[PDB]
Amino acid sequence: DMEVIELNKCTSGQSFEVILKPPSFDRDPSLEEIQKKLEAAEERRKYQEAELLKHLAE
Amino acid sequence: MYTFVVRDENSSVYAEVSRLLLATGQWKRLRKDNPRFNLMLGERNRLPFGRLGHEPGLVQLVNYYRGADKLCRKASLVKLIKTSPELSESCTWFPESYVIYPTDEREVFLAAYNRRREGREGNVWIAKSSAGAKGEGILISSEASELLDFIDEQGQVHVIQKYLEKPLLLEPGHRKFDIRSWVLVDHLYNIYLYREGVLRTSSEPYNSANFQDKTCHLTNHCIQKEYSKNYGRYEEGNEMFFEEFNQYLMDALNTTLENSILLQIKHIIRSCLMCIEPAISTKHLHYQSFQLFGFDFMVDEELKVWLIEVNGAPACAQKLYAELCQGIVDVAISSVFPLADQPTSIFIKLHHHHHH
Amino acid sequence: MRECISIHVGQAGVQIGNACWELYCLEHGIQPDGQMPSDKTIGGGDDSFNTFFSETGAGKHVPRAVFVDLEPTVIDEVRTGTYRQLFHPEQLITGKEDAANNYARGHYTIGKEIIDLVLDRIRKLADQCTGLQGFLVFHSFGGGTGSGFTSLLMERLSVDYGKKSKLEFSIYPAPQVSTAVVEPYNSILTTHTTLEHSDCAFMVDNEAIYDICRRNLDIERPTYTNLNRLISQIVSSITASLRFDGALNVDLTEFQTNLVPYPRIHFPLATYAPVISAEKAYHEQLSVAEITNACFEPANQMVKCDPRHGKYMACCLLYRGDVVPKDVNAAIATIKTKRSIQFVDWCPTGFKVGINYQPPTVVPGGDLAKVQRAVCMLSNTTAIAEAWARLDHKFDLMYAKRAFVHWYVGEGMEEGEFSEAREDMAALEKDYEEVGVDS
Amino acid sequence: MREIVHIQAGQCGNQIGAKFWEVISDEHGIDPTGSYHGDSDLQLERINVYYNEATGNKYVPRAILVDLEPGTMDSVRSGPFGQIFRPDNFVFGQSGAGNNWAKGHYTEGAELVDSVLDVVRKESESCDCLQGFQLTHSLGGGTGSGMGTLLISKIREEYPDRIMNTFSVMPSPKVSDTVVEPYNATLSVHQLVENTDETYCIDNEALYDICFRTLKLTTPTYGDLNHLVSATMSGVTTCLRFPGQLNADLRKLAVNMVPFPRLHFFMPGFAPLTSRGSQQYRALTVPELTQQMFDSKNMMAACDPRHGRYLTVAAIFRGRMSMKEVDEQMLNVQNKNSSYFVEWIPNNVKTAVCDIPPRGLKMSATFIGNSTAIQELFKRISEQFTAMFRRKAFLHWYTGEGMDEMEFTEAESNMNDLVSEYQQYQDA
Ligand SMILES: Nc1nc2c(ncn2[C@@H]2O[C@H](COP(=O)(O)OP(=O)(O)OP(=O)(O)O)[C@@H](O)[C@H]2O)c(=O)[nH]1
Ligand SMILES: Nc1ncnc2c1ncn2[C@@H]1O[C@H](COP(=O)(O)OP(=O)(O)CP(=O)(O)O)[C@@H](O)[C@H]1O
Ligand SMILES: Nc1nc2c(ncn2[C@@H]2O[C@H](COP(=O)(O)OP(=O)(O)O)[C@@H](O)[C@H]2O)c(=O)[nH]1
Ligand SMILES: COc1ccc2c(c1)NC(=O)CN2c1nc(Cl)nc2ncccc12
Ligand SMILES: [Ca+2]
Ligand SMILES: [Ca+2]
Ligand SMILES: [Ca+2]
Ligand SMILES: [Cl-]
Ligand SMILES: [Mg+2]
Ligand SMILES: [Mg+2]
Ligand SMILES: [Mg+2]
Ligand SMILES: [Mg+2]
Repeated sequence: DMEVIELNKCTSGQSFEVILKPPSFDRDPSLEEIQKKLEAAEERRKYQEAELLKHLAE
Repeated sequence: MYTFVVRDENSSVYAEVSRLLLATGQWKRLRKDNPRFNLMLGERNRLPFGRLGHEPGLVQLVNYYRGADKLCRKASLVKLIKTSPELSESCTWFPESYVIYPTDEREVFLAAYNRRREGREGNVWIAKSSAGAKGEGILISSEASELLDFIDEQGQVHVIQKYLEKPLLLEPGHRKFDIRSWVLVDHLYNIYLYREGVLRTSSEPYNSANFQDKTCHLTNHCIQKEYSKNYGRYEEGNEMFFEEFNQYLMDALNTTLENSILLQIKHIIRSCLMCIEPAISTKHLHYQSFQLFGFDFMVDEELKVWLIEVNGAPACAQKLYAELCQGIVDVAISSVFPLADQPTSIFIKLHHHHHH
Repeated sequence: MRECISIHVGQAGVQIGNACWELYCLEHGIQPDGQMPSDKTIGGGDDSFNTFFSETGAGKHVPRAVFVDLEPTVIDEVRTGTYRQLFHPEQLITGKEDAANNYARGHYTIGKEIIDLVLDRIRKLADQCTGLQGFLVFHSFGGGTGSGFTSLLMERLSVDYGKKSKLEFSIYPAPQVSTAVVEPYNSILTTHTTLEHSDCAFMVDNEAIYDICRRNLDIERPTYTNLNRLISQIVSSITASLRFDGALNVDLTEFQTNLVPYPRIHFPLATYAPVISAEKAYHEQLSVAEITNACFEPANQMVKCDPRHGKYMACCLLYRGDVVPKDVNAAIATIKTKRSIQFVDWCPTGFKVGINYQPPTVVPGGDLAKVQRAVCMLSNTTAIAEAWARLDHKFDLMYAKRAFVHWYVGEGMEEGEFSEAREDMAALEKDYEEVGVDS
Repeated sequence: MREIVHIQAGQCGNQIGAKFWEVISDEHGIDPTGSYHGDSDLQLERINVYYNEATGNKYVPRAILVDLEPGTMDSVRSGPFGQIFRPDNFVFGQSGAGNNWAKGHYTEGAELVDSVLDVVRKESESCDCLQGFQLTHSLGGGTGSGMGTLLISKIREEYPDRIMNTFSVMPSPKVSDTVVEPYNATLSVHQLVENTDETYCIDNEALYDICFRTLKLTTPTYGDLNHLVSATMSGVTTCLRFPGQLNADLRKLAVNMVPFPRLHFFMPGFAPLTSRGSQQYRALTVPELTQQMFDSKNMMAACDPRHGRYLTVAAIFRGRMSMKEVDEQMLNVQNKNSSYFVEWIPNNVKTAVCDIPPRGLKMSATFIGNSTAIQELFKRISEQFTAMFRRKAFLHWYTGEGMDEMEFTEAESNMNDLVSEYQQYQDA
């Protein structure tokens, strides 16, 4: 039992669907939120770098 | 040096395989979670089959067949037998069974039960969960009104199955038994039946009507040692081995074990494992599986064998550990990982190729 | 006709892109200079191949392609190689120092300084499109650029082109050819951050391709050239429907419709057959039945996993060469009796089939023999979650000791992102468990 | 990421540094006048990593030669490849440092350090993309130890986002100039733990033991020791210098080798072990290379790797050989000795191959291990230190230059913390 469905042909090929059984039963963040995350990370870098340069000054 | 890891501390069989492997001096045990093993002797639950066979430079082998639980849970065993054309609804060696929940078969179970209500001939069944196995959660009853209420009084899924009203009874005793056969399936899907089986004997005479004598009706080892006053009378540990059971069959019934029982057992084993081979085989796979099974059989008055259960993680009987575990190493482990440098095999190979 | 822009990020993405465009050119009869004699509409057109190639007044056929790497050496080989003329310099974008195998360095540190340039070069190609349909993004999971920059790029593409479809070709890390120990970290970080931005993603495990190249091409030690030519054959199979006439998978939206009913579960398994060595003197050509049956062997999959122990949500068969429906249906019937093909209960058990009569083109002098018929199966099976379980377990091992974590924190990333990313993967593994398994 | 700026400081620093430039100049086809007379194009594809290109297509080492005494640097000018170096990069005082860390770091060295930094800046400004720095020095003297670590501190201040790499020669009573070496070493180790990304621990104890026990040299000279150093240095910089499937740089090396920032001290190894003017007629097989390179007898740090666990490993095979056979052998080592590789860093051994072998060998292997057994090196120095420090012996040489006992106590403590830290990951 194999029903052949929506057969489409053309010069370069053909396509179709074969069914063996039917179905057995029945936030993307803004430009601003991205900038306020890259910038936040850059601040954490600058902080870490300033702390190093404070230590080297001592 | 080959390497292995041990992830089931409670396995008596693989405890002994571990010892035997170390004692060769060509197998080192690694820590549980070191991924650089040749052999995994694995946990019973959530064995991480998806992590096997992705370590370059290591052939990896495991002592379980992924998907073998379709055979080894009672509910799924019944689904497998009913729906597979290799083992039809008319399959002659499995007791008539129905799966039942607190998908479901209650109304098809009653439809065959009403053939027996219009029947003068036998309505005793049994009800069981796939793993409530402490000796408990087993009801025998002449009618469904006690069963279906009992199944809902316990939490999990259950199977209702025909009770073999007329079993074969060993004399002296007028008593019940089941047969345990140990089957090793290797990485090439060779089916190896161990030559020694064992009868788990009841030690109490059989039957009343008020069944409740989990001792004469249920032949589990734990149930005999606790509830049976006659534990150890006729054979020690309530365990009759094949030399004695053969001899009894020759003396009492004029047949052999081979002819009367083992042909049917070999047939059943082979039919079960060849059914599931395409779903579990590791023939062209990136890791390899072997597994030891315990098939449990009943014999009736007619010397007809019936399959009760398949155990995916069996224990051995105490006398036989040495021999079986050495055979697992030779056939299942050293076949893949050969050691350096008159044999008669302890297994019988199940193959049979009839033309039609 | 609706155009598709290809984006190649990092070493893996760029080298696989090279392989694909080399192949595409050979398939469409486009020479290295960009001339296509068989194209008789000089200076433009809306043919199916114009999905992937724009045209110039002088008859040059130019890929709708952007190459992005944070160091110049790999894209410099494109700038100086056999297909140097093919691409416009503005398509080939390079930085000076790479991400050092560090996701955080590719995403936050070095990513921030080049992201606005890349989007501007992407916008230049989008302005030449009458009906931009979306993007094909090629990258590694394991590289710092492949992982870090890609996830940033994908976030922005959703902002600037919210109605367009985005497909990935993603190389999943394999220790046998990887140069980095932190690839599990990188892989999970980029999967977490990319997951909502990708409509459909084809994972290729370098382990699978490496071993296919070993067993079937008789190559002792496969190079990236070997791996990439095989991958491009597969990528070409998947994209054929967009660059050729037909009625199956004609548009990026259809990949999602046909392969992805549950949006987060958007990782179809590719399986491809036959792979046959060009040095093999006597080859018995394989039939429709034999190659279709080959689509159900794990040894031919792009990820080693076991489809018998999961469930299918969709299956597409893409044939190239001498194939007619009758043979396919007879093959499928035979295959369903012998094999364990369990679908989920809420989908039809069935196959969408696409046939293109041109047999696969092989690169002259390559490792793959010509064959009269080949097939690529795309099946969305829960068995691909095995790869996630392998990757997550490796991540758990390292992250439990915080090993290498300081390298990421030091680029401005916070430790919580590890556990947040790992939690999403625990949810992903559970989604696959729900769909694919019973009690 | 292409240019590396090399610095060599003190007697030991400049003797091994000179030998390094000799050896890689010959490997890259470059002669004592700086003219390329080689045959392979691989010898120049990444020549810019170590060399500047000048007029007439001369190649000039990106190398700064530093000392507080002129002696050893005048010996470098006189030496075979002495004319290759840029004359403006010789930066030297007159006083010397008297094997005194305090003089190198606080008094004599401060006076000279700014002029060294001018030359560093001059070299850094010319760099299209500076990877960072490599320093050769001993930790047991005064200049390489004291001034070399002062320099490292200053360079980090001015180039905080560049990689700092050292080849640091550790003192040993078997090859000992003075009794204060454990003081100079302990003071230097503190510095290296804070201010380097990766340090090659080259242990004079190990180099001696190799010369005595293995190479059969009854009386090892500094030249015999430095033959082992120069071979190891060539080896470990292979993937920085030569094109292959792994085009490495100092950051990628750091990211992949260092799981915790303080544990960045590597144990180098080399195979086959040769003495100068060798009779290497038998080329090693890939199994032999692999077995030897992991052997403790081939380690340049006097530690038993079986007393710890490998966090990470890098391996460089050189010569024409089977990459399949290399992969197999490398996999065999890990699978056969798996307890010694921490399970919590999966796939922690990575391997590269380069077709060009070093001079005098058909095949060689170089080992770079980050093992927890390196704590043995640090315990040894710490025990030597404490034996003197508990009686404040020889401290007046340091208090005379303005140092306080407290600074010694802190250095002892930090080095013992380092040891405890290695021990923490040996048990886990
Ligand atoms: N199949 C294939 N995999 C590759 C190729 N190049 C790299 N890889 C894999 O990609 C991973 C490393 O990431 P790359 O893409 O090289 O890194 P990148 O994106 O350039 O990032 P950085 O160099 O870290 O800035 C490893 O698992 C490699 O095996 C390739 O050409 N083909
Ligand atoms: N259909 C049936 N008819 C008659 N007796 C039966 C029966 N099924 C089981 N029994 C009896 O019950 C016992 C087995 O019960 P069950 O199959 O639940 O085993 P179990 O899971 O409790 C322990 P094991 O897994 O080691 O066998 C047998 O010993 C047999 O005597
Ligand atoms: N391996 C090696 N060690 C050396 C060499 N020269 C000196 N040493 C060691 O370096 C330490 C003395 O430091 P040195 O470099 O002479 O002092 P500096 O000139 O003040 O830096 C001692 O531990 C010596 O054993 C050398 O050429 N090779
Ligand atoms: C996990 O272990 C490593 C160890 C080392 C590295 C890497 C992973 N991955 C790299 O890009 C840089 N790198 C290497 N870097 C250099 Cl400079 N030499 C090497 N030699 C031989 C081998 C790896 C080498
Ligand atoms: Ca046209
Ligand atoms: Ca979207
Ligand atoms: Ca002065
Ligand atoms: Cl849009
Ligand atoms: Mg049971
Ligand atoms: Mg039983
Ligand atoms: Mg890169
Ligand atoms: Mg000296």
